[PDB]
Amino acid sequence: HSFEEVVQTLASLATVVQQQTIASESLEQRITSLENGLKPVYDMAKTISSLNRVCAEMVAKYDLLVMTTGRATATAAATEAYWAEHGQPPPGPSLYEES
Amino acid sequence: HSFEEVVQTLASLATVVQQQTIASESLEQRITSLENGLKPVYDMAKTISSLNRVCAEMVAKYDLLVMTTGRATATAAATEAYWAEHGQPPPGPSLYEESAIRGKIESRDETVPQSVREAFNNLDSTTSLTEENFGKPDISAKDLRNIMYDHLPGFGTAFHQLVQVICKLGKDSNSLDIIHAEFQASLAEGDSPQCALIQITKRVPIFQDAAPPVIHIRSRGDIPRACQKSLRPVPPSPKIDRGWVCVFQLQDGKTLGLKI
Amino acid sequence: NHSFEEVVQTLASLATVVQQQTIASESLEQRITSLENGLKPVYDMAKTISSLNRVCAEMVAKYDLLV
Amino acid sequence: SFEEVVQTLASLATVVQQQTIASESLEQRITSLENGLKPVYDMAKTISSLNRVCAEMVAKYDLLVMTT
Amino acid sequence: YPDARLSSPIVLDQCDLVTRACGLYSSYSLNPQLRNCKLPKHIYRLKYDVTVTKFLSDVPVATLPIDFIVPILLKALSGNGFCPVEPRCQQFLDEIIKYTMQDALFLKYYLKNVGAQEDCVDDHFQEKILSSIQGNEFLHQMFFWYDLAILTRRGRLNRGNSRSTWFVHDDLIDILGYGDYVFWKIPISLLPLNTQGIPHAAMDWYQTSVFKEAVQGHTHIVSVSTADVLIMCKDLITCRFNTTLISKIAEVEDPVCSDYPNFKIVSMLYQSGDYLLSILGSDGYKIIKFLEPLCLAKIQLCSKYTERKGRFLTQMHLAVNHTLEEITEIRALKPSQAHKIREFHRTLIRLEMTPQQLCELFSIQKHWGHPVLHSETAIQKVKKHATVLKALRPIVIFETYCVFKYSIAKHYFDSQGSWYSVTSDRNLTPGLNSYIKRNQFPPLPMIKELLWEFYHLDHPPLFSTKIISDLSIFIKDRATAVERTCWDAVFEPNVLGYNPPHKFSFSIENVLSYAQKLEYLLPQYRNFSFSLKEKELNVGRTFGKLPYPTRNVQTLCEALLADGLAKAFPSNTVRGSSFVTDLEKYNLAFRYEFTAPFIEYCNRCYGVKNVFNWMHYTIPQCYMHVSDYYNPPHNLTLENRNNPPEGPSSYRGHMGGIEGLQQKLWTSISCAQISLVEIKTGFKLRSAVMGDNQCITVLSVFPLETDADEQEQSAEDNAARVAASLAKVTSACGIFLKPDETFVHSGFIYFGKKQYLNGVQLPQSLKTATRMAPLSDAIFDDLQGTLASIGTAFERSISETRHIFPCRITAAFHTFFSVRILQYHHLGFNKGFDLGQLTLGKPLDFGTISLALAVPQVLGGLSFLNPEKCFYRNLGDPVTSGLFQLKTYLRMIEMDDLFLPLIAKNPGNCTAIDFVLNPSGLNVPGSQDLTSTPVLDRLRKITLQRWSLWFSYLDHCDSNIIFQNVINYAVALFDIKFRNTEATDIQYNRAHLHLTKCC
Repeated sequence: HSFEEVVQTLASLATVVQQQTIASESLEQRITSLENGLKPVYDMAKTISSLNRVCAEMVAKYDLLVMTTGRATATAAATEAYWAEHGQPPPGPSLYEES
Repeated sequence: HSFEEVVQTLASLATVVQQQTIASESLEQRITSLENGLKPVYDMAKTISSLNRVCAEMVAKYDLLVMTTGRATATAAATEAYWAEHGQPPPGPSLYEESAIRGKIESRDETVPQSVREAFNNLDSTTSLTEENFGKPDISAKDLRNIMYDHLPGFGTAFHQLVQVICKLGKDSNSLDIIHAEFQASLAEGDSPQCALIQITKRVPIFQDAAPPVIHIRSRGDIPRACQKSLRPVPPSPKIDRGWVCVFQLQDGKTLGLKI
Repeated sequence: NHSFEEVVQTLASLATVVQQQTIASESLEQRITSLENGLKPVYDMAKTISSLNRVCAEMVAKYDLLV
Repeated sequence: SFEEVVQTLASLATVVQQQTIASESLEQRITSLENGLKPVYDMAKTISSLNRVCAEMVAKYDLLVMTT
Repeated sequence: YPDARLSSPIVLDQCDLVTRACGLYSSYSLNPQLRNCKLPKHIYRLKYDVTVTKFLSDVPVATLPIDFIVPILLKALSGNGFCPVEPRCQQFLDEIIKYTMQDALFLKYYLKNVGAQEDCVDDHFQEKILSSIQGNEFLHQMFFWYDLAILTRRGRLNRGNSRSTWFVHDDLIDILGYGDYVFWKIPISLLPLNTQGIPHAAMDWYQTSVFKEAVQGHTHIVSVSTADVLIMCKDLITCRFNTTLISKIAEVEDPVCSDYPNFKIVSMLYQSGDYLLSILGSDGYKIIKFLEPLCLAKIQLCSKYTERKGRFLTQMHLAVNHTLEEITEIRALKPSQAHKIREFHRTLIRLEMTPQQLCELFSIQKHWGHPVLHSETAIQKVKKHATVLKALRPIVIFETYCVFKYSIAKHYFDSQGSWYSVTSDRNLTPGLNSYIKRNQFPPLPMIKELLWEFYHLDHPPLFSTKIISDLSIFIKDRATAVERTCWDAVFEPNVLGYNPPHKFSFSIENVLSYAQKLEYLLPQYRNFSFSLKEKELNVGRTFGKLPYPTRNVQTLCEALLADGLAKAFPSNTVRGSSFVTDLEKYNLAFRYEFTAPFIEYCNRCYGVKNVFNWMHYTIPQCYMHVSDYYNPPHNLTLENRNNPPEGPSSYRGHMGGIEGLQQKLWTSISCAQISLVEIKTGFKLRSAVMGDNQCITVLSVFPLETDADEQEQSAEDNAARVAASLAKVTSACGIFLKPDETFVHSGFIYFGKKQYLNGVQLPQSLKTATRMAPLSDAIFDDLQGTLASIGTAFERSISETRHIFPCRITAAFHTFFSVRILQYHHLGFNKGFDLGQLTLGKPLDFGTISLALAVPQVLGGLSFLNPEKCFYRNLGDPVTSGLFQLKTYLRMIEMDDLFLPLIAKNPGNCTAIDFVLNPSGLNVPGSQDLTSTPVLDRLRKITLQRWSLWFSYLDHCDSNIIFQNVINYAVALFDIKFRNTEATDIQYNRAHLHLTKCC
């Protein structure tokens, strides 16, 4: 009966040592995940504020803007639309303004 | 023998269980540290909504700006370069800052096209429009005289000279608006234009204690035939509210004035 | 005498192992709860940022064919 | 005597097996964090791209309108 | 077939040819090509004509423009001379007068029978009407002008034989009509003199020294015009006679106060306008144009006076003075002329009349004629403000586009359930997702910060290219443009100098396919010719004609945009003010850089791609010109025909829009701008549009206990600030609103055809009552057509105002006179034919013409004027009303035993195909019209038999009460009962309407 008890104790010790190894691997994986997960948080926190600042500045600057018309928008848009489908340039003669 | 071996195995197992207890404690410490370390990401959500809102606004505005502009737009450098060769604003719409073009217009050193400045001034004409001064007309001395003439019947009447002198006095004292307002109010009341003129003369605070003007006239021919029935000798102390309008100095020194 | 002490020691070891297993299960449940709590907001943030980046890139590409 | 020892050994073996099963389940549940953590890295990467494209559009705006 | 009414613009460019054939000099046209072009085959035999040669044997070679002479002829022509027409229009005058008293008959009898009549009855009424009609200033001149119109219509009908020449010697004036052209020989002494010693008319074409040796020993001068000025002058004389007669008649009923100005103020206004026109030529219409704004300003001042109520009158007066001093400084007026010319606006300003009288005076505006339209000036008017640069604010455009999308979304939310399942990313709208998830729409108060999010909304094609069930829009026999390959074929091929080498000769899904494929950009589909507008007082206005497929695209876009869109922008203590803005000036002020987002959104709202931006793609590529027969674009030769040069009447880059085309989109954009102003400035805005005028009302809302003096001032101030904000927004959008043209009123609202003063209707009848003429466009001069036109004019005249007898007497005068004209002088029939002899065989006396003119048309007769219509315009059953009117008429006269053998008649030989077409009517040929082998003989036969049908007699022989009409009848009877009596003079408290148990 002694041999059976010795074998059972050895098997239990081996299984619990494997449990130690599994626990150590889990500890290492959790530590690595914690260390590497939250590295760029400071950089993103700094970047978001600057992006918001520049975006607000430009959306405020957009109000103070004056646009002057020109004699080429209609012809350019017509050329673009004629090129979009059946992509051949519009037939002759030439349109109002070509550039 | 066997008992000693059993005791040794039990002691070894107890020590082993001690190491797994220590390992479990370390695992719990690591897990709770990892759980506690995730604070900043949760609170980062407050500063991303504002960025989303502002960036969506900017994207909408500039996307509409570009789509309303054709493929021919010309850059600022191209616009200036093709402005250098005569006025001829470039084909395709060009974009300017309001303050920049405002300063450009005044500084007459780089020959801004005439059409561009005309369009900019047409745009700016409506900037200075308020609750007041919207339909307010610009009344000058000549315009007021023409307006007053259109209500006075006949030609050459003394009331025409009254209109001329009242317009001259209003121009001198810069009070044409008050005179016109009084005239319009009196006309709306239903009084005759002559009554409106005399009410203005006796009501506006400028006129009282003001001497009627002198004019040098060579002969009686100059005065119109309608006025000839209202000439009186010059009183020592004439008053415009009292009735006298103006006085005439003849070339030989005769004193004569006009009264309504 | 010795057998009773050995039985008591084995029972104590079994109790300690059971307690360790219960503690590990509790820690696993706590970790699961923390993950479930934290799953959503970062996903929403990333989705918003991705959409915004796509739209901004499209607008800039539309601008690009102008110079 | 012997029966009590056999019963205690069987109980110990069953408890050890249950503990090993619980540890395996715990490890399997733990191993499901990379999928949830990847979007964080993706967001951290894409913030840089968003800033780059926004700054590019910033630079392009000044080339279009005169400013001062 | 020449027409008898003014329907075309007056262009005298071809007269340069006529005066060239007669050896005269006339610089009518601005095109030098006509100075040396080859004359046509016609209007060149004038060298071989003997009557014309004899006519021009005592006149100078230099001629005179007709612009300065029309007012002279309007007063120097009266009927005393000899005319070739055998039955003079003046000979059958008394009969007409008699017929007029026959409506001082029965109409009075009809009102007496109904029960209205009048409490005050005066015996001296018939001779008052007789003296009023007889003592009319424009009576004999009217008959002489109608003689001239008949003669010139007969002369123009032939135009190609010896019968095309006619001569009239009216005392001191001579007239020679040859084939659509008229020569006037007038004395020199009648023309007003320039200070240099020449007539004011001759200083425009000749130097002072040149127009002194051309005349020397000549006492008469000749002016050449088209046979169109005769029609205009006849129309003016008819209108003046009508308005003078109406004014004179209206004062006999209620001498204390009438609704018409006077018969003497209008006379001096006419004289002043005629003198101004004679002095200033066609340029003098700039001052006649001010009759209506001055009348509006005078009406505005007929209430409580506020400092800004009188701003409009002051602005109009200043504009009048500036215009008068601007078109006069170059002209060398005499000192007396400079004072006499300032009488029109001087009298207009000094008027003291009630608002109703001023509103009636508003209608006499085209009574002085219309200017001669030159294609050059008309082209330059649109070229000056249709190719210029504009300054735009992208922020205002963005706000307007967002408001446009918001209005579309709100319209789709209010109807058709709620929201439209936005197919767009939800992150781009952080603040609209909350309302979409809860299926709620954001109200006005807080939509100022989430407006930009409306840019990011995407949706399926809300509407569809469907529900089009009217082909009448696709064809209406209107005018379009020729193809590009043959575009100069419009002009006369002798003025061109070359023969044009090229000469001119379905399904909705196909229209969509044509528009989508960008096939309107094909080289043969780009003309957009201009055509001058009809009678107007402007320096000149034009409308566009397009090639047929592009016209179909335009009509399709109009229908789709009026069906799907344009419904989100409807035409709709608390004190509300209002102001009126002009919408036509917007048409030329629209640029692609502003309308591109709206057009693209409209395209995306449908499944279509490029249909709504046809105009902006095709208009700038077109060659702009006016399609006038006798003056092509300058320097037009054979070599440069495919690429014509840009002259004074031609241009290429029409960057802006065009009036009328794509009107719905521009109206929607204007409504979006108004809504944006309402959002920015927190006031309740109600906007409506009617044609060319948009009325905007601002509601103030007050906390009560603020009296009523400061309340109106605050409301006016709020309206002024709203108008200022709208002007800012519109100017930033590229369209400039003139600050010194807006009313900014409180009670007086003017909109379309309705002018209200403190909620009281302002009468207007002279718009329609003065248009009654014995001659009209009624296909081959149908008598029934003219009678029906007069009846419709009487309908519209009685619709407004409160006087019954003026319009009734005018229509009675005109009906008999028209019947006599048709009986004696018919253009289709040969000269001298009497329709009273070819049908009856015996003279058509007064009895038969009076009897046949009172039987109602619905009964197959000829009468269109029944008194029951005076109570209400809508008639439930015309047949029963006609029977009752005929019965009462025949009961008044002792001729009762004629009713039965007058209504039965003989039903026409027609199947049951017209009974469906006419729900309430009879199957008699007499009641029908031309709605139902050379065509001339057939038309003559139908005319003869139709004349035989009339004037003949004895030869072709729950409940039943509409409660909707009872109230109308009661209120109409009460109004007719008390119209000339004082309110305190009413001695009747209540009236009982008891019906008889017989019908």
